[PDB]
Amino acid sequence: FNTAHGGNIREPATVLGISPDQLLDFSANINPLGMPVSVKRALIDNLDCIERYPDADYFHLHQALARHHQVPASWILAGNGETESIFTVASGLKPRRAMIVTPGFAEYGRALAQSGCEIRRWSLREADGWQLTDAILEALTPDLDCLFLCTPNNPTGLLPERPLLQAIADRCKSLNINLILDEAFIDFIPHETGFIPALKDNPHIWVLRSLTKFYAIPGLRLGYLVNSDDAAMARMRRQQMPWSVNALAALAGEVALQDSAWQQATWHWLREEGARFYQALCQLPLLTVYPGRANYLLLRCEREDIDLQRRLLTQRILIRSCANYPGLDSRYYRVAIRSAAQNERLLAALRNVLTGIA
Amino acid sequence: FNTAHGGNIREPATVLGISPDQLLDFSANINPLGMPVSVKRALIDNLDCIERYPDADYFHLHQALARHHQVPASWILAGNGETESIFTVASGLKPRRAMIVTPGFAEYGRALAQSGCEIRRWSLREADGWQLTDAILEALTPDLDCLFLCTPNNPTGLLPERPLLQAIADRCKSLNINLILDEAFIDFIPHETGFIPALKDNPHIWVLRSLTKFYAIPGLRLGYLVNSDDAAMARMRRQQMPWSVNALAALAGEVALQDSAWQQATWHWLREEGARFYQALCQLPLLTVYPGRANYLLLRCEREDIDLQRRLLTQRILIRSCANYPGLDSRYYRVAIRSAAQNERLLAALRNVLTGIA
Repeated sequence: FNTAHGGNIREPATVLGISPDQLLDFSANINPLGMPVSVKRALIDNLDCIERYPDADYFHLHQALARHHQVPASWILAGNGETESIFTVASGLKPRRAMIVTPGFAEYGRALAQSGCEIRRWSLREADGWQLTDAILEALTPDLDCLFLCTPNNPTGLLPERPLLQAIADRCKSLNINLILDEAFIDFIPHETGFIPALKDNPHIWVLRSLTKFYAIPGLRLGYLVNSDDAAMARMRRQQMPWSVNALAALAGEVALQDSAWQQATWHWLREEGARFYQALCQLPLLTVYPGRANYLLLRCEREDIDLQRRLLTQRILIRSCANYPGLDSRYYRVAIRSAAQNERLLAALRNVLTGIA
Repeated sequence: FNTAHGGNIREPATVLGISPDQLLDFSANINPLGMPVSVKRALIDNLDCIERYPDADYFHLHQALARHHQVPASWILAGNGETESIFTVASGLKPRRAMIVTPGFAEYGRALAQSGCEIRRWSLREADGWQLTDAILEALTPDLDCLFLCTPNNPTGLLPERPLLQAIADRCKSLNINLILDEAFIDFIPHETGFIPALKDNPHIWVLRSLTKFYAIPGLRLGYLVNSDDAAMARMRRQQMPWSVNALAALAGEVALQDSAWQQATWHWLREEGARFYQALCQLPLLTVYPGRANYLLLRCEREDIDLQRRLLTQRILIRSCANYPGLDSRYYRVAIRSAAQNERLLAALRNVLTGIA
């Protein structure tokens, strides 16, 4: 099969002729700790709120997000998943010319194509280990309207250094280029604040955030966009679709942000099991594992003519094939980092495929 | 205040300086019976499904909708509320020239404007009691790409006769005009099948449906579009935003359609309390009440210089002001039809404002 996004367990299970609950999914990167306790309680206790429309202005949710980031509520716009925020920014900025970095999340290109923009692709290089380098600076030109970066990048998991991002931000300010930073996974990286704390003096920077992966609520759909340009955000708001965020997602979001132990618990797990996982994967023969900073890792299979996703699916483990990402080929795959036990089943499966081969 | 849509209880309460739970809302038209029992159970029992992304293809939901209408599943596309279905059809059909009927739901014009279409408005007339007449047929011309009708119309509640809709449908087929029928409230009208049963031989007809009002789940956000043109629907699907429908909405939708007593219970209430409500409203002096067919009624206040919404809000009852609808003015308002008790509070409030006045 050829799926545009991971997490397609129903489709994968159908390919094998079995029930989705029989697959162990490593193709979507959801926090393994599961749904925050308080969130589950809040949903059960306030389920009747679905009998009314959500607040079209999402006052409570926006206030919660603003309190969390200590920024004016006017700088924030919640969306039906960060995927909606990507389409919102693309349609609201309507760039004539925009640059994206490949490989990267497919939706940037989809949103830009539909908005009628001329798309330029800045290609990351295998020889550079897929890292974003300062070579992109010379590629930025006055005629560019937007530049979209993913920090960290999906699927490589690599995080551009702060100095390089500042240099890019500064050149964009100077060349009148809007800089959109997709921080969907920034919460997972222990010491990483992102750019929200620097928007006050940078109205040309837009930050995309998601709550689905970090708080394990991808099924609720919730993300948001943050920007300090009063006029531009007003435009995003008046052009938006009404009631995009469902009432339970708004509730879960507000509650999730109250859990003051969640961030630490997640970072500890990533620091312990996540590092142990990277290590074990690197020990496997015929496999290159890139140093991802969040809860997923890009793998490059060195074994010739072998479909790792097909072989692991036979063992009822679903992984992401990155062959469809521009710039990557059939040797590349991506796996989530999950609980130790689940990670152990993935490793044992990879070993059967890669161990004892000349 | 000037709200684009009703149901704005948080905004209304803020205007008065009180909590939203202190207002009785007649400005949104949600089934008063509340959430179907089975739906509530299903949500509570399957709450953990939000830990995974929804099925991007919504296999189970689409199969349920197809079984319900006895049509191929390929003819259906679920959306994040019928509002999303309106934007989907507008963006997917990208009409160069389109006609809408005013007054009508505001989102048609919003979706068309953003899609860059030349909008023509067919004006309903106060002298006709706001009924759609065959005069529109001569207004249809070959250069039209789309014609959007609301059946029944919002806010008038009037349902164009089947013969007129067939005549419009036939002329559209002949002039190569796509006909989009918004059946959001068709479920409330006792003997009304809508056009889904006639799409097989009419690929130029698109039907919009909503589950939020009839099953009282506006907070979950769920609607869908139905059309029999294989190629056109394929286009709507490949151009769509991924995971638009949240997992709980998909679950509620499937379950709600299983309640075989819901339709009857709702029609009975509308036949009893709804008729008694129309009658009581007509007895009030200085007030014209249009004969709405679903769960809402358009009111025209005959009392000079009186803001009925402002006066009722002082009594903690929120109603819809239709002054913002093109074609209507400050004399027009809309109220939901709710439970007998709630309807009794609205009537007593209207009486204090309209009774005993020369």
